[PDB]
Amino acid sequence: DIVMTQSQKFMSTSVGDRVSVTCKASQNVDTNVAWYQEKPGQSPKTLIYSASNRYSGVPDRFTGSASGTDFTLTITNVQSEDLAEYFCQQYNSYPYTFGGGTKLEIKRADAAPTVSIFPPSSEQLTSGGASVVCFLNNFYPKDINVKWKIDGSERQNGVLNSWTDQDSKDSTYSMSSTLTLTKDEYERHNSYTCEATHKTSTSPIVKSFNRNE
Amino acid sequence: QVQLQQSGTELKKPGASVKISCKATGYTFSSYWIEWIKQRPGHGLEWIGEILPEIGMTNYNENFKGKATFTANTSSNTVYMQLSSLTSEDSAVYYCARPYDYSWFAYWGQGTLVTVSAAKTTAPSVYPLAPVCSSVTLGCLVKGYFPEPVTLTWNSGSLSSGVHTFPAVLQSDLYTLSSSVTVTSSTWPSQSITCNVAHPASSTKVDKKIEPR
Ligand SMILES: *[C@@H]1O[C@H](CO)[C@@H](O[C@@H]2O[C@H](CO)[C@@H](O)[C@H](O)[C@H]2NC(C)=O)[C@H](O)[C@H]1NC(C)=O
Repeated sequence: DIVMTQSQKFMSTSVGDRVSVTCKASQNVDTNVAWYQEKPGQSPKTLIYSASNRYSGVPDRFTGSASGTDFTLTITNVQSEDLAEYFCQQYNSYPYTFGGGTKLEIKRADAAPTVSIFPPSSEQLTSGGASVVCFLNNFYPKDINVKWKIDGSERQNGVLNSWTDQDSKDSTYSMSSTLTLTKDEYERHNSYTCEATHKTSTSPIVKSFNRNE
Repeated sequence: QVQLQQSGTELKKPGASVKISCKATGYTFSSYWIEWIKQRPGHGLEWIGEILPEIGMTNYNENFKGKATFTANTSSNTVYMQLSSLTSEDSAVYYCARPYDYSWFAYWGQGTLVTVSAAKTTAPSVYPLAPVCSSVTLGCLVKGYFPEPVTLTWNSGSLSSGVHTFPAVLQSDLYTLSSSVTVTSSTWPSQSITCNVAHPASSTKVDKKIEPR
């Protein structure tokens, strides 16, 4: 089956600039290729078809092109409402196949994450469980990594990670990591520390606490 | 004008089957193929197959043969897709599409969320997260509800600034969601900050005041 490969899963752009989304077909699809846009929590929308032709109700900033097996979606004077994921599709032979998708984001200056560590609520401890919450806020670029150390001993077991989409107002990212465990093994140990490896720091940023205070 | 109207959100047992509907209105329903597309997070867009309502003739992605079955009702202008033997894989948003004429898709439906889990409706537990004992960051943990969504505000939604509500994640069958709020270390504890969580599915509406440790 025909494989549509979009190399770039993320693309860092800014308003009033041109951005070019790249797709290659693994065989000859001719010009039978279309481009769709999708924004979080919304149906896809048709942009381009037969590789260069704009569908109705689409801005003049979007244009398609093809050379051989190489298909380009081009956006000029890129705008905030253009931030979305872009998929290419081949209709040349069945089954129809889509590229992996490309997500546009707005580039900005980097920021180290603002990191906070929260011990289990007394409410939660009184119900029988333990969750340790580490927040890493307003950082950039989105890529970041989190480690949990119990008394220095790393724990990858039982960690729950969540990420915000890029922040529409300040254009940064933020994520949350919840180390979950049983109250027993929690009250067993003493130091609880979470370390954050991100682009903006030489030495991993590390927030910790010891149990009783 | 051409309009495709899909049926509503589904939640099913693993092993069960679901049947999605799409009502096509504004054109001659029978002349046009209807397409079915699967959108899984992390899995992009996948073409399921098509059906020509006139004679009910079907073309399935070899992937989905036996998983998907298309039927058309030409008196109701409706097309159905049945998914049998449901699993975790089949949890996704399903779109129906109509091509402009015969190939690339011009018109899309709004989608159908189908969630497949052994889970039953569960009201969340809400834990206030206060700092370890200039600027100050508090949180709210909502643990173990189902189904999505829950909605979380801060002080009845009247603190909108410095707020981060993170996408929920699945743990032990159920959803866990966190929120963080930031205020000037001057403004708290001084002023009451409360997190308000609602779960219409269980009829849970709970308020939890963040208090100093
Ligand atoms: C196609 O849709 C029509 C219209 O809804 C269905 O006709 C219905 O049939 C049911 C059961 O026979 C009746 O309760 C309704 O009164 C009918 N609705 C109408 C508007 O006539 C029909 O059953 C559907 N076709 C098939 C084979 O399912």
